[PDB]
Amino acid sequence: SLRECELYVQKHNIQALLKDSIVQLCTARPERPMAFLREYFEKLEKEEAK
Amino acid sequence: SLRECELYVQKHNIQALLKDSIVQLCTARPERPMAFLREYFEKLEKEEAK
Repeated sequence: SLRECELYVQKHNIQALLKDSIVQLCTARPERPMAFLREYFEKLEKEEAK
Repeated sequence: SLRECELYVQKHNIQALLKDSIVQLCTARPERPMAFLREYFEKLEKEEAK
């Protein structure tokens, strides 16, 4: 029952967020992961305009 | 080369963050996923003190 529900959050929903996520945690040096996610997309959101 | 680097961000690093993440996106109704992550852990962080 919980598997079919996860069919939406595959590589099309949280992927755009997890993509850069691991790219930063790959170094395994999260001085603060609890707050990292907060400032992670907070600043990444205002990435200027192409 | 990128696989060994992902050995750290398995179910022990971003899991605590993805755990409640899917629990909310499971409904597939993210009015704003880009900002959701920001307020997702921002408020979840101050979850009172056990």
